[PDB]
Amino acid sequence: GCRHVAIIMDGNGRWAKKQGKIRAFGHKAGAKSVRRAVSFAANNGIEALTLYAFSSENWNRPAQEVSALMELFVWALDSEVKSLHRHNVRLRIIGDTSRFNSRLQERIRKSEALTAGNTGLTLNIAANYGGRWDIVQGVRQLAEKVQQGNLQPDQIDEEMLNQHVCMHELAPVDLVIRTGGEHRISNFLLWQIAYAELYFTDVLWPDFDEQDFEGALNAFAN
Amino acid sequence: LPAHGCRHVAIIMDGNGRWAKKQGKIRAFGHKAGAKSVRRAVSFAANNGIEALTLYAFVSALMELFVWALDSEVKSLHRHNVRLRIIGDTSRFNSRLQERIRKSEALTAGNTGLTLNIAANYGGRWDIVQGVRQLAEKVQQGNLQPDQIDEEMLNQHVCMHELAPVDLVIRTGGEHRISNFLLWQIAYAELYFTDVLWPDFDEQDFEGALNAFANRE
Ligand SMILES: Cc1ccc(Oc2cccc(NC(=O)c3cc([N+](=O)[O-])ccc3C(=O)O)c2)cc1C
Ligand SMILES: Cc1ccc(Oc2cccc(NC(=O)c3cc([N+](=O)[O-])ccc3C(=O)O)c2)cc1C
Ligand SMILES: Cc1ccc(Oc2cccc(NC(=O)c3cc([N+](=O)[O-])ccc3C(=O)O)c2)cc1C
Ligand SMILES: Cc1ccc(Oc2cccc(NC(=O)c3cc([N+](=O)[O-])ccc3C(=O)O)c2)cc1C
Repeated sequence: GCRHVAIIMDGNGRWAKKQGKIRAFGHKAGAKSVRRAVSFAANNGIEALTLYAFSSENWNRPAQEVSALMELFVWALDSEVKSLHRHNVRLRIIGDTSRFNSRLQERIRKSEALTAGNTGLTLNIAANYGGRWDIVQGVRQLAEKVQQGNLQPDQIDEEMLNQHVCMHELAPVDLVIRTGGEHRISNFLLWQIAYAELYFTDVLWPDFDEQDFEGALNAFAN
Repeated sequence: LPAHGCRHVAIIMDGNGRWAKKQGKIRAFGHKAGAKSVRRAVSFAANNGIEALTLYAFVSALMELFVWALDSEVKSLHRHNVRLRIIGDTSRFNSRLQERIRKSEALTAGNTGLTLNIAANYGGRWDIVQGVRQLAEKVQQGNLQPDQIDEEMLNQHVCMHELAPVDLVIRTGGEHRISNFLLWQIAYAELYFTDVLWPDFDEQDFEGALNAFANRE
C-alpha cells in the first residue's frame, strides 16, 4: 500500500563530527545515502519519493560560498540525471528556484524536461521548499484568479487549493521518514501530510540503509 | 516562562474506544473515562503555567455528549479561570446550538487563566481554506494585492494566530499521524506520540511529555 514516501534527511553534520571529519565529508556520505534510497525505492515499486535536505546551518555562509553550493547542487543533478533517465525516473525539483541565476535555472529545467516523459519513480528534490511557502504559492495563484474576476472567493475549497499546491498530480504522501533524531516536520510538507504516517528514527542520514527503509515501510503497513 | 518551556500544547486524544473494548465495555464508558481525562489534563495545564491547550478528538454519540455536558462543563471551567473557545466549522451546528457555544465563550472570555481551545468539526485543511477565503474576499474588494500575500499574512488568518505558537503536539493511542488536526500551526512543533490510551493519560504522562519537550528543545 505505500505509494509515496517523503524523507527529511537529517544527520550528515553530526555524522561527520562523530567521524572527526569536516562537514563536507558528511555530505559526500549523505549523497551516497541519497543514491541508495532512490535505488531502493525504484527497485521496490514506490511511485514517488520526495527528499528534503535543508538545514540553515549549511547555508549560513558568505555569499561566495552560497553561490558555490548552488553550482554544486546543479552539478550533482547534472551528474546523476543520465542514470536516472536510463532507469525511467522522472526528476522534479520542488521549491522556490527563483534565487538561482538564469544559467543554473536553465540547467535544472533541462534535467526535468529530459526525464518528464518517464513513467517509473517520480523523484522530487526540495530546493528552497517550505510547506508554508508551497501553500502561499497556491493562494497567490487563486488570488490572481479572483482579481481577474475568474473565481469567486466562495468557490475556493480544499480540492481547489489542493490542485494548486506541489505534487497534486502524484499519489498522496503515505509516509514521512525523518532521520537524525528530531521529532519535527520543520516546515517540510504540511498540506500534503494530513493523513501520512510519521516515522522518526535516530539513525543519521548517511547510515540510513535499505534495512532502515524497510522498517519504515513496515510501520506504515502496521 | 515555565521551566518546561511550553506555552501552547495541542493533544490528539485517541484511545477511548480501545480503552472501553479492552475491558469488555461499550463505547460510552470510554467516552466518560475520556471526559474525566480531559478535565484532568485541563486542570494540569492550568496549574503548570501552560498558556493555551488545544484538544482534538472531534461522532454522533460524542455530539450528543457535547450538547448535554456543555453547561456543567463550562461552569467548572469558569470556576477554574479558564477561557474557552471552540475552533472549527460550527456553522454546521443549528442556530440554537451555535447560540449556546456562543454563550459559553462569552461567559469565559474575560478569564485570565488557561485558554482552552476545543476543536470541533475542525480540520487543518479547512482552517487553511477559511483563511484563504478571507484573503480572497479582500482581494475581490480591491483591498489586497495578490503579490502582498505572504506567509505572515496567511498566518494572521488561521485559527489561533493570536495565541502563542504551538510548541508541542501530543498524540495518545499509539497511532503516528496528525489526522488533519493542525497543519499550518505545527510547522515547527515538537511531535510526541505515546501508546498510552487517552483515558489512562494522567498528570505524570503529561509531565513526561513536557519534560521530554524541555530536554529535546
Ligand atoms: C551533492 C550533495 C551532497 C549533500 C547535500 O546536502 C544534503 C544531502 C542529504 C542530507 C542533508 N541533510 C542535512 O544537511 C541536514 C538536514 C536537516 N534537515 O533537513 O532538517 C537537518 C540537519 C542536517 C545536517 O546534517 O546538519 C544534506 C546536497 C548535495 C547537492
Ligand atoms: C544525487 C543527489 C545527491 C544529493 C542530493 O542532495 C539533495 C537532496 C534533496 C534536496 C537537496 N537540496 C539542496 O541541496 C538545496 C540546494 C539549493 N541550492 O543549490 O540553492 C537550495 C536549497 C536546497 C535545499 O532546500 O535543501 C539536495 C540530491 C541528489 C539528486
Ligand atoms: C467538547 C468535547 C471536548 C473534549 C472531548 O474529548 C473526548 C472525550 C471522550 C472521547 C473523545 N474522543 C473519542 O472517543 C474518539 C473520537 C474519535 N473520532 O472523532 O474518530 C475517534 C477515536 C476516539 C477514541 O478515542 O477512540 C474525546 C469530547 C468533546 C465532545
Ligand atoms: C471541557 C469539556 C467540555 C465538554 C465535554 O463533553 C463531554 C464529552 C464526552 C463525555 C462527557 N461526559 C460523559 O461522558 C459522562 C456521561 C455520563 N453518563 O451519560 O452516565 C455520566 C458522567 C459523565 C462525565 O462524568 O463526564 C462530556 C467534556 C469536557 C471535559
